[PDB]
Amino acid sequence: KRFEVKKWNAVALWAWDIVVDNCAICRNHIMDLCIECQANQASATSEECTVAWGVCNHAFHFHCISRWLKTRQVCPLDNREWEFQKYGH
Amino acid sequence: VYIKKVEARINEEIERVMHCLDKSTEEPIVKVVERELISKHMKTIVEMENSGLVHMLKNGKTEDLGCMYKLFSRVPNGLKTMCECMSSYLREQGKALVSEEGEGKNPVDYIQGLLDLKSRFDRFLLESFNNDRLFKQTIAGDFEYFLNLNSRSPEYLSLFIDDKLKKGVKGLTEQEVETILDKAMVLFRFMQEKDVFERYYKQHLARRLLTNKSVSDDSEKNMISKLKTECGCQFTSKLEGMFRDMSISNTTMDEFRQHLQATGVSLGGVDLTVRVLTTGYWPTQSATPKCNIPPAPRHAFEIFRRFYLAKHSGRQLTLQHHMGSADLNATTRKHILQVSTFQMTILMLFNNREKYTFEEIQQETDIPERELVRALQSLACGKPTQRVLTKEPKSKEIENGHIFTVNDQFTSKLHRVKIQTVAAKQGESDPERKETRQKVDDDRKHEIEAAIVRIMKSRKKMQHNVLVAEVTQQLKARFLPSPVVIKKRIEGLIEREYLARTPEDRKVYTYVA
Ligand SMILES: [Zn+2]
Ligand SMILES: [Zn+2]
Ligand SMILES: [Zn+2]
Repeated sequence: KRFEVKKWNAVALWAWDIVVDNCAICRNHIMDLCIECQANQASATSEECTVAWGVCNHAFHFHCISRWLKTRQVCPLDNREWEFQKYGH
Repeated sequence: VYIKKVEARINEEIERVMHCLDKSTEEPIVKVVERELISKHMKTIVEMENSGLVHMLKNGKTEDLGCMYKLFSRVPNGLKTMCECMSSYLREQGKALVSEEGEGKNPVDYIQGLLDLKSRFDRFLLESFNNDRLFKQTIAGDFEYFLNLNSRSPEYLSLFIDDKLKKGVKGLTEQEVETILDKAMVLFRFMQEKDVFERYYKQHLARRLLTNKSVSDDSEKNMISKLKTECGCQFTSKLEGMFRDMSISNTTMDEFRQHLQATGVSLGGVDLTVRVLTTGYWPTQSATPKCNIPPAPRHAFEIFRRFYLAKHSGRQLTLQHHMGSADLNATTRKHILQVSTFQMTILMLFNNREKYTFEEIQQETDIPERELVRALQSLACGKPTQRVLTKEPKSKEIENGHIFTVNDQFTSKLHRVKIQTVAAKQGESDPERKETRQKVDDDRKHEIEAAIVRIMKSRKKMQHNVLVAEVTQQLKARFLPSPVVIKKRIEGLIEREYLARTPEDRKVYTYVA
């Protein structure tokens, strides 16, 4: 051949049990809003009801984990204390 | 000459009252002379020039500054009358420097001039004012005044620190590097809107760590230490996050080298360098697209995915193209090219069959839009006499039916020639600026809510505007208070009983969870 690849340096991202398509706290969907929002709108204050991303790389509706921090505080899918780093998606 | 002659008058009056007159009357003499002469002429000098304060500041005769400092120290309110004029001059120089006219200016030269003017101001302060507190606070407020302007001042500061951290070509030794870094963080001290600063600093970290390594390998510790000592442990945590990701993915690279020596099935894993990062620290570039993969990289990615699903179960990987690089071994000698995960698919399609066009690479490739056109231009448009992908219809704009060819270009005096069309002159186009502004706005809107729900659970309640003052004071060193935004956002959480904060029942807030 005329051009042959010798080296490569991809960077491979990874996702834990985020289950893209369901939230582990309320079980609704990665979208479709949450249990504390019901319909997509239903007074969602300009769609502020967004997804929250932990350091453990799990994902839930911001609302569903926020309310889980008024009772527990250690991420239900492992044991890590859980942080609030990345947001949205 | 006025300062010298008035000093001579002061000295001669001192000895006159000490010998001819009674030395006990020294007080009222100082009174009359000092009071009248200096106070009346304070106005006349704040008003003049011709080798005056605003002229000696730009000329740089430090002896005059020291003389007037030691003279005006006796007259009351004189230090204020000179602080106001020097602050006016500094604000003029600032708004002349931070001017947005003349698009295309070099940002590193801009911040270099800013550092130069602040350094000459600080040296004139230390030599004349002897590290005075009033002058220091006035220049501090002056720096806080006009540095807030521009939606790009922290962005330009981040670009400057990136240019200074990528390679220490200028100032090979460590002393001047240390001094320039201290001056940089001092300049950053008198700057607001730290959120965009941290965002662009993290973006520059991602740009400098996901590229060719061995930039400094030691200055990262100094950078994180200065960040800890300057802003505090709040974003430096995410910084440690990123660096840890890096070193851990280096250990993962050695681990995968072992696991690849474990099978060696197909000729696709000749030389592999795969990096494993987390989304919690590294955000998506544009869309994380799903373009095709060349066959040997296909086999390499398949082997890596099988390994990561067999011995690292509990998580699945996602494929993308907007990150990384490669070394394309071309072949009178064998010169190895370089492709940054963008030209691999097009060059592979050319290897499979030459004489293609835009339709061929847009039909049988499942190619996105923006990055596709970007890479097309990077390879055939705006190229110096090192063209690796030529075409017959020579034109600036991109057509559809244009055949692509290849040229030798023996000007490469080595075997490792790279096409670094990416990371060009800092343009900061409107779409990327708007999207990062929206991102940082959402970040602020989430951080204010996090802060309010972390704080007001252990504090008292507000009636109309009591706790908003506290939530703005806690964020004073972060960014602007944005009264309208916070007022619109605090009334959105009322949807449920949790911290109702009802505008009707503002008498007692629910101290529950
Ligand atoms: Zn949920
Ligand atoms: Zn919700
Ligand atoms: Zn978790």
